Amino acid sequence: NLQEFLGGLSPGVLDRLYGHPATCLAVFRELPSLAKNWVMRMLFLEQPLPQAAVALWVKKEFSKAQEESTGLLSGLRIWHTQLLILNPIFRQNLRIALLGGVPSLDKYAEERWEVVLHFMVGSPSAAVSQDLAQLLSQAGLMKSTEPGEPPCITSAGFQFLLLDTPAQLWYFMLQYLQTAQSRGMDLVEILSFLFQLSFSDSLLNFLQHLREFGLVFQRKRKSRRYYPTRLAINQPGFIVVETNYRLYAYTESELQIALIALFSEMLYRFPNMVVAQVTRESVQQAIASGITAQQIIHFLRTRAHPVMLKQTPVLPPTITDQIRLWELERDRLRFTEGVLYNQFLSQVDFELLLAHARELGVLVFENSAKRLMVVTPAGHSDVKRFWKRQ
Amino acid sequence: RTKRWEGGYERTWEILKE
Amino acid sequence: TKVDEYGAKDYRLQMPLKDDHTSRPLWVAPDGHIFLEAFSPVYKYAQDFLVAIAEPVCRPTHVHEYKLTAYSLYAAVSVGLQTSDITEYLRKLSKTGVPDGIMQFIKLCTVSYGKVKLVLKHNRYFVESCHPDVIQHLLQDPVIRECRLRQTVSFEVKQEMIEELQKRCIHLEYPLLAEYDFRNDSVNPDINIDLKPTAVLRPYQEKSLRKMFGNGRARSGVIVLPCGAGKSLVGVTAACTVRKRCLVLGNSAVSVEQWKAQFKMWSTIDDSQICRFTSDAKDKPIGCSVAISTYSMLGHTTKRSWEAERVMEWLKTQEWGLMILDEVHTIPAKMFRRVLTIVQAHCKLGLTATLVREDDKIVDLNFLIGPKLYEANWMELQNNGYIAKVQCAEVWCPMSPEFYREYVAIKTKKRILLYTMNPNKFRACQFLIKFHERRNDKIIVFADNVFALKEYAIRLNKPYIYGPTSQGERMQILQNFKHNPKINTIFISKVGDTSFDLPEANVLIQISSHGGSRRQEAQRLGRVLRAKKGMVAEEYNAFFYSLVSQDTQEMAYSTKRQRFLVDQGYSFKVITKLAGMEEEDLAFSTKEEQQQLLQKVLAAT
Amino acid sequence: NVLKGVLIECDPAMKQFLLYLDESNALGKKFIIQDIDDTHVFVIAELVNVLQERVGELMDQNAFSL
Repeated sequence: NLQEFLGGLSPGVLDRLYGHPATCLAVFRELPSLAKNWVMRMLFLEQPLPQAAVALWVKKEFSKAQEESTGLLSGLRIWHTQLLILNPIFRQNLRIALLGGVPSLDKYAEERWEVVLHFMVGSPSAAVSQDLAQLLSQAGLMKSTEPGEPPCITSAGFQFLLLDTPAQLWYFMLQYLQTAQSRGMDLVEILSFLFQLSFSDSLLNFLQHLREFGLVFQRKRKSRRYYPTRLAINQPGFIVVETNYRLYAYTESELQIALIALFSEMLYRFPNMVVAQVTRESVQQAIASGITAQQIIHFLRTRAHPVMLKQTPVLPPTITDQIRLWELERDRLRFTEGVLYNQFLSQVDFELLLAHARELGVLVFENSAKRLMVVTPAGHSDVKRFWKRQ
Repeated sequence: RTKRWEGGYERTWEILKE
Repeated sequence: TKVDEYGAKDYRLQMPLKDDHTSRPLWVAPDGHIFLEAFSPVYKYAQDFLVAIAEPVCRPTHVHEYKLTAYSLYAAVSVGLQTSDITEYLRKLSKTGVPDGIMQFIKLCTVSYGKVKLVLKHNRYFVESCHPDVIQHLLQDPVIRECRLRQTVSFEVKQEMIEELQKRCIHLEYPLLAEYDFRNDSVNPDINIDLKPTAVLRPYQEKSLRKMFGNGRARSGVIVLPCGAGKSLVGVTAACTVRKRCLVLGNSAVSVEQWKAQFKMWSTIDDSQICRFTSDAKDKPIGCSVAISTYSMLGHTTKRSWEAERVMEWLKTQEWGLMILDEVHTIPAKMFRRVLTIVQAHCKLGLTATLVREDDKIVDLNFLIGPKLYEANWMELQNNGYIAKVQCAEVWCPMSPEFYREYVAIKTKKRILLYTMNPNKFRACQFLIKFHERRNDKIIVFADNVFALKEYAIRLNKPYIYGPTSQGERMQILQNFKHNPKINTIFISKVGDTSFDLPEANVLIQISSHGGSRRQEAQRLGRVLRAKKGMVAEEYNAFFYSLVSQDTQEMAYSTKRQRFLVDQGYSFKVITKLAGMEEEDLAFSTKEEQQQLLQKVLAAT
Repeated sequence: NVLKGVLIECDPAMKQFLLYLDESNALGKKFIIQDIDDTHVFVIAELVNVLQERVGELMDQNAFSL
């Protein structure tokens, strides 16, 4: 989440990131419940106050909210104890932020994201962009290993594909920022633009990438002014599930049919409908590719036709249980690398080695009755060194 | 004295017209 | 014909889409498959029309699946639906048009009907036809000449070769008409049989009877209805409506007894007018007309006792207005099917509840008797309350380690006796029976292996029944099960699924299965479908458990066996583990007991 | 002593199947180095892929092809 992203930052980058225009407001909106109230209170104070007052300024009931808010805002470093006055820079910027100082766009965003997903999947016809391809490859969801041949899709790629559009896009942009730092693009400058959206060379390239993703559209031959789409700021279902593992999806966009075929066997394709079967072959194929039953169940639930919404649960228990059992059977045999021991002359030495392995985290499994254990190869060197040291 | 079945098929859909 | 990048066939360039597709709830695939919506406001009308012109293959709660064939279209024409009368409404209902392939198929199937009619008179089967060109171009192959005994053109045909000629015509594209004009028939006087007002006909029963009597002439066909739905009542009503000599064919002594009881209960016909052409007992079969007999006797191939020979000659000589055949799924058998040609009947109605089998001989029924007239909707009956709602479940029992070791080690087929008898399934069935016994639910345990059945029954000191069990002891055990409160469970063998009149049971556990037999599965499931006096559909009072052993051939057999039930719509819920099993004390709680059971299994040989 | 390889944990039925495999030399070798517990065994790392393939074939046997 954005809270995680901002928490994973240093004070030096934090205070700089607290730009005047928007950041002080975007980070404010993050404040879940109560820290908003304290920020407004001590927005006008130039004198720090004791911590005991903040501690006792919440009733005995629901105190956990007080501690969690205080910890979150301490991590954000909005104030300093100074002994709890807010940062002067943040105070000034917030005062300046507080009385101081479309139908075609959404369709465009939808179409651009749909073509991006088409390229992500093995679609023969898709938008071509070397920068987009390499960006997705380095995002960790795609690997090519051969420039001549089109890149394939890694295990994480299918999991990313089956995610919902909001979370999918949010994770994609998170990876974009993480790779932006690696490629050398300043993180603060690009990050501030995202906050400003919800209200230089690097800026131009970043806006080009955002437009390629479909969040923004200049509409004027790449002019300075931009009109963000709905997705920039941050629908009914169509699948009907039977009790015989049969899916009838009212899909016209090829993306939905491809997503369903990823874990189901297609039987018929009507102009406004498609029939597929969820069989062991397809489900285990998806599981081997890397998906887990949770993603499939969530995908079918979110794309649930209104007809089956009346019944509770929406997805039939037999279908859900069958999918879960199919995924479990694949991982019945759990493989874990390790090194076995044999010929323990005395159990005292074995117990001492067990205690050492437990302390170091090396041990994976132990058997007192048989006087043996298993250690991962990483800890094999450590235990071997201990044995040599005697 | 015949039965209702001997009369003929109900043709339940024939009521609906478009 | 066109295949997309995926498995599904492509029809983007095949047929168009109607603008008012949302209004139209019907789909039409080129292969003949039709997908109806159970949520549309016109669902009832669409269901009636699609049932009239097509036979269901899958009817889940949301989207029903039908497929039409030549036999279904012939049945539609028999009930009087013309090619236009069906195709115009099909196009109107269809939300994506009608492919030219289906159009031409419907036209050809409808036009190729009624040209050739088969009528039996004075013990002679004449192939009548108003059009003479049909016969002129039908006498090309020599089989017709050799078969034939050595406007409105008709010729006599040999009795024995009727089946061969009929199956030949089916692929010759000239189906024969078996309609019986009982209304206009003076050769055989009508029998004094009437339907008393006491009998009550349910709406689905009336609909099936109407489809059979689409017109004044009765149609010969197969009506599939659940055993608890009153198929016996439907057959009795059909005979009463026919008002002519009726020959009912059971499959066993219990079947013939039940048929006689149903006749007496629901028909005003006197007792003396009904006979039981049965070896165990007879009631002067030649004396009266309405008869109940058995396939085994009528098709008996070996020596015939003199009295039975006289009766058989009388039956062959006489002509029957109606030939009722219960449990038609066994008809395509050699001896059983020989009975069709042995006996003469205008219309041979067929009744059953599990019209499914592995060998592709079910298709032969379409010509042996006729097209499948009606097939009751099990889900709709459940909703209406005519049939008790069933919570179908499959209890997965993990196989014990040693048992699995021997099972996998041996490549022979002792596994049938091995995996059917494992400690985990034994404990599971014991715990389930205990839970239902304390819940006052009647239990009917099933097991194909008599050895396993006997072992389980002795270990649980319960009254197991099986083939060579004495009839008196069988009746005593059934009476005790029905009446004595102290006992609420009976362990029946395969004989149970064949034919019986057993009391309604709240649960039905199946520890073992004969194999991938949809027939057996449906037959055993039908036992608990008996609706209670005041139950409710949503209460799920009835339960069916099909215990299976994990990681064994039993899983494959169960999955292949539940196909018919899932097609009807029943959802088999999987149960990996049962709550309270660990706390409850059960047999085989120690390694030693499993060891002795394994040793006994190995010594079984 | 110290033995290289991998440890695999599974249900007792699969453990017994692996014991049958090693005893009958289905793969040609006694890959089971030792039996850690009723549900845990040790196998050589190199053979694990084909052992998993054999287990998949067993699942194919015990599952109907819908």
